Amino acid sequence: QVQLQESGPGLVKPSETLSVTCSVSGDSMNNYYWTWIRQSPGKGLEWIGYISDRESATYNPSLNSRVVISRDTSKNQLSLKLNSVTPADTAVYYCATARRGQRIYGVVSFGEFFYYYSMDVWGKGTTVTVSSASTKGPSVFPLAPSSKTAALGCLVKDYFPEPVTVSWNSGALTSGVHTFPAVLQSSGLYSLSSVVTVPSSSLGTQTYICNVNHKPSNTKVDKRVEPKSC
Amino acid sequence: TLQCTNVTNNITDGELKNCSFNMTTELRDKKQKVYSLFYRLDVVQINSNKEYRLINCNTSAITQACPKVSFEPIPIHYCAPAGFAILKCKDKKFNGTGPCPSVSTVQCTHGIKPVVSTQLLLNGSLAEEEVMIRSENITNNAKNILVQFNTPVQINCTRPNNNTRKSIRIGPGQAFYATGDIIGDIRQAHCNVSKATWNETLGKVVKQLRKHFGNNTIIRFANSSGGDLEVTTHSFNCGGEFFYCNTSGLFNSTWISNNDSITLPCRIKQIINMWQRIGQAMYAPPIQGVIRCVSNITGLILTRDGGSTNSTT
Amino acid sequence: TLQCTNVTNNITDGELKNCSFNMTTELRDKKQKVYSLFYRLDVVQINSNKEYRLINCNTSAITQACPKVSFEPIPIHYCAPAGF
Amino acid sequence: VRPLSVALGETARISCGRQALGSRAVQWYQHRPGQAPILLIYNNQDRPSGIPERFSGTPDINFGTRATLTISGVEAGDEADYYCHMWDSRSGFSWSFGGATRLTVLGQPKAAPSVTLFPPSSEELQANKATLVCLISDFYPGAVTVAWKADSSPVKAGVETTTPSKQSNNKYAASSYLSLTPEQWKSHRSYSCQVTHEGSTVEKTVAPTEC
Ligand SMILES: *[C@@H]1O[C@H](CO[C@@H]2O[C@@H](C)[C@@H](O)[C@@H](O)[C@@H]2O)[C@@H](O[C@@H]2O[C@H](CO)[C@@H](O[C@@H]3O[C@H](CO[C@H]4O[C@H](CO)[C@@H](O)[C@H](O)[C@@H]4O[C@@H]4O[C@H](CO)[C@@H](O[C@@H]5O[C@H](CO)[C@H](O)[C@H](O)[C@H]5O)[C@H](O)[C@H]4NC(C)=O)[C@@H](O)[C@H](O[C@H]4O[C@H](CO)[C@@H](O[C@@H]5O[C@H](CO)[C@@H](O[C@@H]6O[C@H](CO)[C@H](O)[C@H](O)[C@H]6O)[C@H](O)[C@H]5NC(C)=O)[C@H](O)[C@@H]4O[C@@H]4O[C@H](CO)[C@@H](O)[C@H](O)[C@H]4NC(C)=O)[C@@H]3O)[C@H](O)[C@H]2NC(C)=O)[C@H](O)[C@H]1NC(C)=O
Ligand SMILES: *[C@@H]1O[C@H](CO)[C@@H](O[C@@H]2O[C@H](CO)[C@@H](O[C@@H]3O[C@H](CO[C@H]4O[C@H](CO[C@H]5O[C@H](CO)[C@@H](O)[C@H](O)[C@@H]5O[C@H]5O[C@H](CO)[C@@H](O)[C@H](O)[C@@H]5O)[C@@H](O)[C@H](O[C@H]5O[C@H](CO)[C@@H](O)[C@H](O)[C@@H]5O)[C@@H]4O)[C@@H](O)[C@H](O[C@H]4O[C@H](CO)[C@@H](O)[C@H](O)[C@@H]4O[C@H]4O[C@H](CO)[C@@H](O)[C@H](O)[C@@H]4O[C@H]4O[C@H](CO)[C@@H](O)[C@H](O)[C@@H]4O)[C@@H]3O)[C@H](O)[C@H]2NC(C)=O)[C@H](O)[C@H]1NC(C)=O
Ligand SMILES: *[C@@H]1O[C@H](CO)[C@@H](O[C@@H]2O[C@H](CO)[C@@H](O[C@@H]3O[C@H](CO[C@H]4O[C@H](CO)[C@@H](O)[C@H](O[C@H]5O[C@H](CO)[C@@H](O)[C@H](O)[C@@H]5O)[C@@H]4O)[C@@H](O)[C@H](O[C@H]4O[C@H](CO)[C@@H](O)[C@H](O)[C@@H]4O[C@H]4O[C@H](CO)[C@@H](O)[C@H](O)[C@@H]4O)[C@@H]3O)[C@H](O)[C@H]2NC(C)=O)[C@H](O)[C@H]1NC(C)=O
Ligand SMILES: *[C@@H]1O[C@H](CO)[C@@H](O[C@@H]2O[C@H](CO)[C@@H](O[C@@H]3O[C@H](CO[C@H]4O[C@H](CO)[C@@H](O)[C@H](O)[C@@H]4O)[C@@H](O)[C@H](O[C@H]4O[C@H](CO)[C@@H](O)[C@H](O)[C@@H]4O)[C@@H]3O)[C@H](O)[C@H]2NC(C)=O)[C@H](O)[C@H]1NC(C)=O
Ligand SMILES: *[C@@H]1O[C@H](CO)[C@@H](O[C@@H]2O[C@H](CO)[C@@H](O[C@@H]3O[C@H](CO[C@H]4O[C@H](CO)[C@@H](O)[C@H](O)[C@@H]4O)[C@@H](O)[C@H](O[C@H]4O[C@H](CO)[C@@H](O)[C@H](O)[C@@H]4O)[C@@H]3O)[C@H](O)[C@H]2NC(C)=O)[C@H](O)[C@H]1NC(C)=O
Ligand SMILES: *[C@@H]1O[C@H](CO)[C@@H](O[C@@H]2O[C@H](CO)[C@@H](O[C@@H]3O[C@H](CO[C@H]4O[C@H](CO)[C@@H](O)[C@H](O)[C@@H]4O)[C@@H](O)[C@H](O[C@H]4O[C@H](CO)[C@@H](O)[C@H](O)[C@@H]4O)[C@@H]3O)[C@H](O)[C@H]2NC(C)=O)[C@H](O)[C@H]1NC(C)=O
Ligand SMILES: *[C@@H]1O[C@H](CO)[C@@H](O[C@@H]2O[C@H](CO)[C@@H](O[C@@H]3O[C@H](CO[C@H]4O[C@H](CO)[C@@H](O)[C@H](O)[C@@H]4O)[C@@H](O)[C@H](O[C@H]4O[C@H](CO)[C@@H](O)[C@H](O)[C@@H]4O)[C@@H]3O)[C@H](O)[C@H]2NC(C)=O)[C@H](O)[C@H]1NC(C)=O
Ligand SMILES: *[C@@H]1O[C@H](CO)[C@@H](O[C@@H]2O[C@H](CO)[C@@H](O)[C@H](O)[C@H]2NC(C)=O)[C@H](O)[C@H]1NC(C)=O
Ligand SMILES: *[C@@H]1O[C@H](CO)[C@@H](O[C@@H]2O[C@H](CO)[C@@H](O)[C@H](O)[C@H]2NC(C)=O)[C@H](O)[C@H]1NC(C)=O
Repeated sequence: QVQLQESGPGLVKPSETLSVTCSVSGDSMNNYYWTWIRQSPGKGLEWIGYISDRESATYNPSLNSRVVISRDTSKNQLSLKLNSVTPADTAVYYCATARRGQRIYGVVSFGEFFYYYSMDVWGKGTTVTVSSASTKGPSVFPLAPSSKTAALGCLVKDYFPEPVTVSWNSGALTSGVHTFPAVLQSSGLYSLSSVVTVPSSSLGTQTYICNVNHKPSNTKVDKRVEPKSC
Repeated sequence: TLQCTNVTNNITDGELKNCSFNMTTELRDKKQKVYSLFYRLDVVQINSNKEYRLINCNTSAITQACPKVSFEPIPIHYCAPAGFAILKCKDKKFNGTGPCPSVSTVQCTHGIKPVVSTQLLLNGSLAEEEVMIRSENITNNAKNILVQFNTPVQINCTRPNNNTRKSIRIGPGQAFYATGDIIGDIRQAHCNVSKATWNETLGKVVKQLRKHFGNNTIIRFANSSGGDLEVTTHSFNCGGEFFYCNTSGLFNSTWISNNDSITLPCRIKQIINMWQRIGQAMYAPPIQGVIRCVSNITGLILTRDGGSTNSTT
Repeated sequence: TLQCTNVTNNITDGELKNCSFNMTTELRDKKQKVYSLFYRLDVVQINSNKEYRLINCNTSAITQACPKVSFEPIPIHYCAPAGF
Repeated sequence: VRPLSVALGETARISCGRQALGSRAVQWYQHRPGQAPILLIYNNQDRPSGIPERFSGTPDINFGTRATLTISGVEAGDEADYYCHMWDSRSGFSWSFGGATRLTVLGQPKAAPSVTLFPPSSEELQANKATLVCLISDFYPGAVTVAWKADSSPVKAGVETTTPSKQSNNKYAASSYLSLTPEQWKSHRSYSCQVTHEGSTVEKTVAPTEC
């Protein structure tokens, strides 16, 4: 049950060290090889580097040696730092594992083979944005439902940057959850919305707490939703 | 002058050069920017990227073997005219020197394939009963020692490279066969020998040697001490290409009074001066596709050592 | 390469080409701007006026028959040795 | 990116971006947007566990054959980005996965868009702001033009509409927003969100005077 989980900073100013960690679960760190991967908005996929059991890291040369990678056998925490960041570096970052395939065609004593890596297990893909604009936390308001299966939710207004995660009752309300795309205002400020479905007889008896988290601004909001006073 | 670049491989280093160069055409004024591939033994650099030239060009003129003629050996029976005849010494254990007990006459020898090979003998005649060991003189270590097997040793030699051949027009009538790309994986030529039967034959021999040196003694095998490529390694023509294989792994052994296979790294050359005759060299054209050939190893040519330690080994 | 022009006739058409070309001399460096005439069956054009080349040049080497030897046929009597 | 589109139930086949040079070890992967990537093929033909056998690759028979995936029985859930990671005995270390072939599976049934409208909350109206949100869900295809109406008249002022994006049900979803103030919010009798889908319209209307 080997699991992967990232931890992004959420925002860094250009030309600053960009720290990301991918927490390792379900096994030890010394059985396989490790790797990180990104995707910039509108662009394709991008391989960064890898590091083996004997910990010698190996990078993609297209990075001008601005990348460093470290593990932690005790912590089981795979680290990652990026100095001298640029706005073009805003992207969405994953973590995965590397199996060293060995494709053998001719004779092995002559080394007529090669090593290839396939990516099996994957991370969730946190989001980071290189920007020099000051951070912006989200604004929370509880949308009141209708009095005539109905609908209710919470509003996330003018936060910078992404991401912002919404959970209902601290992860206790799952079925019905529909979150919608965050608009880009002309002010460069995001605005999203999350919604979950419930029966018509649970209003007032059930307490619904949307749990908002904007980690860049360290904004964690446990907001409650109530019906209108009419 | 040849503009040679090393060959396209993912590091892990060339032996083979992708050499561009200007050539002539059938038109006496128009010239020809072309490129070919060559093994490093055919070129030598000449002092930007490095320019080269054929190793012969400075000593010996060079001609391209006709692609129609084959170098394959054919059994030849030598024959005697009227008034002369041939005598075939038939006794089984016969050291080639001295009189012969059983003598018969033929007018023609048997089928004899003129195999041109160094170190190892291939496709040849086998001995009867014990393996016979003949040398004009053994006290003279300088006198080469010739061995005849009773049993053949199989060997499987390949050029594991699917070979393109470009034909280049220098005419009228004159056409040069270059090498295009290798098709696919780049592997190096080699030969295999059953490590078992090999080591089996080493012992059958070494027991035939103590017949000439001690009841109890030590016997060691070493690779060649030095010389040209033809002597230091095993020369032979396999499939048209000319192979040269490192036999250090065959002669790396020691012998006291009482399943898998080896593999031999081989080298291919195209410009050839065989019989060493300066002034004149032959350029063997390339052979298309992957090359493979298999031969009965049937004899050997060996040299001893010197006084050194007296009787130790 | 041969700079060939059609032959000088009053229209009513060449078969024969007035071909200028550079040649070599007995001196290995000095070269020789010359011209000759050829029947069209000996030349082939090669793609300003059209340049040409001998039809053989691309397949077969070419040698000029000695002007002294004659191709004239001579009666030959084939003969048999003793025993035949 | 290289466009491609196959109908439902058909057999699909994807050619690799680059071409083989020497023996090869081909890796194919699939990327759902926002999701994590998924490996499908390693070692030309070897399929990991849990991968549908609808997807067959190209074994190494010594060249000739180009690296290619085969998806029998195309489904609607087969819409994603596709990368062919090539590895061979010659070209060298492969830091890139080649081009992205973004597959779009069409022929799906049309779904009536689920449209719903919300008024400004009491907590937000106490902050001297007003905003109207319109969420569309469960509709195919994702070709929608979201419109607002002040009483019976259209409004282009401060119109923020998100691009319709697929949900996990292979149906698009979009959010629309309207920048306002509490005074213009309480000034009109009723505001409507208009969601026209395929000429048909699913419109929702709210009024400040009704519970
Ligand atoms: C050594 O040896 C070697 C080898 O060789 C080989 O082998 C041999 C043996 C033989 O066989 C031969 O043949 C071969 O080749 C050599 O090397 C090299 O090699 C190579 C290989 O391949 C080659 O190459 C090739 O070629 C061809 C040709 O091409 C050309 O031509 C054509 C026509 O025909 C065209 O089209 C093109 O384009 C080209 O070129 C051109 O040209 C023109 C004219 O000249 C130009 O123009 C110009 O311009 C300028 C400006 O800019 C100015 O103006 C001037 O004046 C003008 O003139 C242009 O430019 C050009 N272009 C360009 C672009 O450049 C061909 O055929 C081929 O190709 C093909 O295929 C491919 C595929 O496969 C494609 O694509 C490709 O891809 C790749 C990948 O995959 C890429 O790569 C990339 O790149 C980038 C950058 O860009 C980066 O780097 C990256 O990383 C990488 O990866 C590439 O690039 C590409 N390419 C191109 C070209 O682009 C192509 O394309 C084609 O195909 C097609 O395409 C299209 C687009 O275009 C598409 O759409 C379609 O689809 C497709 N299709 C298919 C089917 O695929 C090739 O390329 C060569 O050639 C060789 N070389 C030689 C010289 O030969 C060497 O050399 C040797 N060495 C010694 C020393 O010797
Ligand atoms: C002189 O002597 C020389 C020295 O002996 C000699 O050199 C030899 O040259 C030959 C070529 O002529 C070379 O032969 C090649 O060898 C390769 C190795 O083959 C062995 O291993 C493979 C795979 O084994 C891996 O997987 C299993 C399962 O996990 C593991 O148990 C293995 O350990 C190994 O796994 C590794 O990775 C794992 C991670 O997943 C690790 O857990 C693990 O620890 C390992 O690291 C077996 O399949 C082979 O079995 C075959 O042979 C046995 C007996 O040996 C048979 O019983 C059996 O039926 C099989 O035939 C073997 O054990 C091969 O890769 C290679 O064959 C491929 O390459 C050639 C060249 O491109 C292709 O033509 C061919 O089609 C093969 O490609 C297929 O297979 C590979 C491997 O699976 C795939 O990568 C490829 O995509 C393709 O597979 C697809 O199609 C196949 C059908 O086409 C199908 O099988 C696949 O499933 C798939 O669909 C080739 O045989 C040899 O290496 C040289 N060296 C030696 C020492 O022999 C020289 O020739 C001699 N010359 C003369 C003249 O005498
Ligand atoms: C020690 O002895 C052993 C055994 O004596 C030798 O082993 C030999 O190794 C050589 C290479 O070193 C091998 O030679 C090559 O073998 C090819 C295989 O030919 C067979 O298959 C084809 C197709 O199935 C058949 O047509 C052939 O039949 C021919 O021969 C039989 C007799 O066996 C005749 O009855 C037939 O009439 C045919 O003549 C064989 O069964 C063969 O392709 C190849 O010959 C081509 O190549 C040479 C140049 O390399 C050309 O001159 C020649 O014209 C041929 O070219 C044709 O084919 C090639 C493809 O190969 C195409 O590219 C051309 O377009 C063209 O069509 C060559 O003979 C040999 O097989 C093998 N065995 C024997 C018994 O000789 C060891 O070498 C030897 N060791 C040493 C150091 O001498
Ligand atoms: C087959 O043979 C030909 C002819 O010998 C070779 O190609 C020539 O190589 C020479 C040597 O580099 C080239 O000379 C270079 O020429 C440049 C000026 O060229 C201009 O004029 C020519 C016509 O004369 C035009 O074709 C051309 O477009 C230019 O407008 C100079 O820039 C060069 O000198 C400068 O640059 C070099 C670096 O490139 C520096 O090292 C020098 O110090 C200097 O700064 C240079 O002299 C020549 O142009 C080539 N082409 C010809 C003559 O047509 C082939 O390489 C050869 N191929 C083989 C052997 O495989
Ligand atoms: C390589 O070929 C040569 C001949 O071409 C052989 O060499 C012979 O080897 C033996 C042993 O080394 C030598 O024999 C000994 O020579 C002594 C004197 O030699 C003179 O007389 C002989 C005539 O017999 C002349 O040919 C020679 O030129 C000399 O003038 C004799 O005194 C010896 O006899 C006694 O001694 C030995 C042991 O010392 C005993 O075994 C004998 O029974 C006897 O008691 C003896 O004959 C011989 O001289 C060498 N011949 C030549 C011509 O040089 C090699 O044997 C051969 N190598 C192999 C491996 O076969
Ligand atoms: C004919 O056949 C013989 C025998 O096969 C060949 O001799 C070999 O020659 C090579 C070339 O020098 C020798 O290779 C050397 O091997 C070392 C092995 O490296 C790793 O391997 C072992 C275990 O696998 C580890 O213990 C070791 O630490 C390594 O991890 C390398 O150390 C050598 O290269 C390094 O050292 C040299 C300095 O000595 C540096 O200059 C290099 O840059 C490099 O850092 C080296 O490659 C091999 O050992 C020889 N074997 C024998 C038995 O002699 C002949 O070459 C061959 N001849 C022909 C003409 O084909
Ligand atoms: C035997 O061989 C010679 C040498 O190959 C050929 O004669 C040459 O032909 C070329 C091709 O036309 C001539 O090149 C032309 O040269 C002009 C510049 O020449 C100046 O400099 C030279 C010395 O280098 C002086 O002799 C000369 O007086 C000039 O001062 C350019 O004007 C030409 O290019 C321009 O004009 C032509 C049209 O004429 C256009 O098509 C071009 O695009 C361009 O606008 C041209 O390059 C060369 O001068 C000739 N003489 C030499 C090198 O001495 C013979 O034709 C050949 N005879 C055969 C095969 O029968
Ligand atoms: C090869 O064996 C023959 C016999 O088969 C040896 O011949 C003897 O040679 C000597 C001269 O040195 C003669 O005097 C003997 O009469 C020969 N013996 C016989 C039986 O004919 C010969 O010495 C051997 N040579 C080698 C190099 O082994
Ligand atoms: C060299 O190759 C020959 C034939 O190419 C091999 O002989 C065959 O070996 C296979 C197993 O690899 C057997 O199944 C066949 O029956 C054998 N055939 C014959 C005619 O002998 C031989 O073993 C190879 N030798 C080495 C050292 O690799």
